[PDB]
Amino acid sequence: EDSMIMNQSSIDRGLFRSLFFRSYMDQEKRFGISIVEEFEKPTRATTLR
Amino acid sequence: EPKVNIINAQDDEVELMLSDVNLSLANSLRRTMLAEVPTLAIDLVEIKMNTSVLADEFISHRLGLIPLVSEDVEEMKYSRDCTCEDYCDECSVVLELSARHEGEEGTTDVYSSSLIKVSGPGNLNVGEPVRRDDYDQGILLCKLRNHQELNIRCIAKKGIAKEHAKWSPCSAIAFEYDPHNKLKHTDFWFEVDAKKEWPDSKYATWEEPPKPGEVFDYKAKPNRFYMTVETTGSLKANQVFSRGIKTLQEKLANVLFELENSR
Amino acid sequence: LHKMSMMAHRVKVMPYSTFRLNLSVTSPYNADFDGDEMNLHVPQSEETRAELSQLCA
Amino acid sequence: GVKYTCGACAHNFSLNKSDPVRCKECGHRVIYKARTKRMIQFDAR
Amino acid sequence: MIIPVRCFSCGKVVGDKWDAYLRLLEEGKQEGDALDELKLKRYCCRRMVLTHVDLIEKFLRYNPLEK
Amino acid sequence: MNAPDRFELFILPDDVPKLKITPDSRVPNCIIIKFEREDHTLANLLREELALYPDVTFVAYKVEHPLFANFVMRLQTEEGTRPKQALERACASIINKLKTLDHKFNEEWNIKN
Amino acid sequence: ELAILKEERTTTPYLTKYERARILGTRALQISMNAPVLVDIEGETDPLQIAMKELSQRKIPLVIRRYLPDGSYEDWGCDELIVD
RNA sequence: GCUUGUGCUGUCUUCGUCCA
Ligand SMILES: [Mg+2]
Ligand SMILES: [Zn+2]
Ligand SMILES: [Zn+2]
Ligand SMILES: [Zn+2]
Repeated sequence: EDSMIMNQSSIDRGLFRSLFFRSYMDQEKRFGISIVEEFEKPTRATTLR
Repeated sequence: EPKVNIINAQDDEVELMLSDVNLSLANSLRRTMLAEVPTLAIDLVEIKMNTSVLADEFISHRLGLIPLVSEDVEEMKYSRDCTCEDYCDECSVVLELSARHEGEEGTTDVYSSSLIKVSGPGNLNVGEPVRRDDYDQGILLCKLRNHQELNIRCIAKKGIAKEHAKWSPCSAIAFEYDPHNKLKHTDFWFEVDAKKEWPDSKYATWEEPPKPGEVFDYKAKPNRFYMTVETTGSLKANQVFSRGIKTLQEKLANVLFELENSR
Repeated sequence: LHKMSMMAHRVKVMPYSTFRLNLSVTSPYNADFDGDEMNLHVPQSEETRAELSQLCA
Repeated sequence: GVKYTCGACAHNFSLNKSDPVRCKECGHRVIYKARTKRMIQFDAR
Repeated sequence: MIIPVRCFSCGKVVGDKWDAYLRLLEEGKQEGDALDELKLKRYCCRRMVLTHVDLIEKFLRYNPLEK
Repeated sequence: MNAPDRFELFILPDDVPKLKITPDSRVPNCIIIKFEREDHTLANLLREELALYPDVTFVAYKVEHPLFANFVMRLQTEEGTRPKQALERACASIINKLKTLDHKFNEEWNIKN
Repeated sequence: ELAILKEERTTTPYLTKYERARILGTRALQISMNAPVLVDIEGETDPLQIAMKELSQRKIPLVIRRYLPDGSYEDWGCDELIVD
């Protein structure tokens, strides 16, 4: 049914091995004259949710 | 009763003939040499700096596949069987590679001869990467241009090809019996004539071709087996053959011990 | 397309990330192994389990 | 406190969360974080 | 990208023969004759060296990101 | 993600025995042996050694699934002999054969070197 | 009114497959909710298997009310319906 | 004396996967 058998030793030696890259994006939005998002490490005391 | 005859002999390949043995015994010996003879290979890679164009796991995979000298690996212990804390000298070998390109032009090649053995078992011949000659450079690992450096620390451990193919001592084992097809174990596909459409075996001159007036012998069994064992350099061919025999004997003795202990 | 596209099977827990079928049931599902995907539904009650095991098996 | 690297002249510097994101010497607008100091290990398989 | 260390099919070490192969091709030998000289008999091993594309030479032409 | 550890093919768990023997009551003098963390390499060797014994009337093995490293053997012997004794004799005989094979190989290698 | 006297019951005297499935499910649920069992269980633990054992011995204490299209109904005991 | 935090958008568009 269109299946195939592959050699596990060939896989171990590097057959069809591949690299995968994924990128994420983020930026600081401007909401008002002084309301700006900030890149920082949040803390359970000062930060909510 | 079993007999061995050697046709060609070399450090990295032996071509022999097995006679008066069962087909199952020869096949089990082939399988044991392919998958169950222990060797030494790099298993853990600590990367202290890598500014090359190759990914870290790429270089780690390439390092795993480098054949190391495994002559005394029988005296070493398995890492999971060693009571030591972390890695010690009785279950691991430590190698270190440090490469850099000096100058603002050209390219530097990183070879497996640049791997330096730092620690290992005392007086055991294990750990050094295999080299064909004294002037051989070895396996190409990476390439570096200006301001690119590679600094790694590798740990070589003992294992078998069942866990990963990097621990296999052999590359390919040719195996063949009955070149003239007297046992009729294969039925030859043909268009006009099977005899002249199929190339002759390389051992066809080692056996007498069947007579035209001969009738099929139903009492015969495969008796003579031709096999060539090619090694990667981590072990010599005779060492591989002897250790395969020893591994099979140990497996059988373990079965016998379990049987006797079952009572 | 028809009621043999939904049938009740018995679970066998196995490694790797695919569903595994006997090859004789690929005809009622009209399925092959060149990239197809199939869905699985778990009953949540004794009555519903009995219905699956006695009617849709 | 945190090291960076310029995207053009590969110069290393530091930022204090108050300077503009720029290279000091060539004024490129693109900078990259430096690699961590934690131990990095691979299984060579 | 860079020459594989082992043959995919059988695992023979082919990663130490790339520079010798390029040298032999420089001297004017045919590709089949060069592969014969390097003792690559099985066509599984001959495929590894005959069909390899060296992409690392293109990757090395970009300036290093750290100095 | 769902791939099992490769060392599970040959490393025996603490709670899993290497060998489990149960009788097969359908026919007389038959046992079923379950081998753990083994494959065709030992199975075929033992089967074709046992098949040549005059007092062994039935011997077979099967690997139920290739994703699990185990096989099950069925062994039936004559009235006088017990199947476990036949299995022990087969193991000892193969060990002796491998011993003389190794001796002759070492002799021939020393001769030719 | 809507009930039909036991002497003039005209529906089939066999347990259909839908009735068998529903009765097994309901009995298994009741057994799993600590209802008394009417058969001797040797080593069985699964409620569905116990329900099947009860069905085979005609010991299920349930009644099937079969509805006719006009609204009337017939009451059949699980012990008087033939089960294959 | 010091104690571990408890969740997620909408609407279109395009490109794809397995059948048909
Ligand atoms: Mg399909
Ligand atoms: Zn140790
Ligand atoms: Zn700059
Ligand atoms: Zn090859």
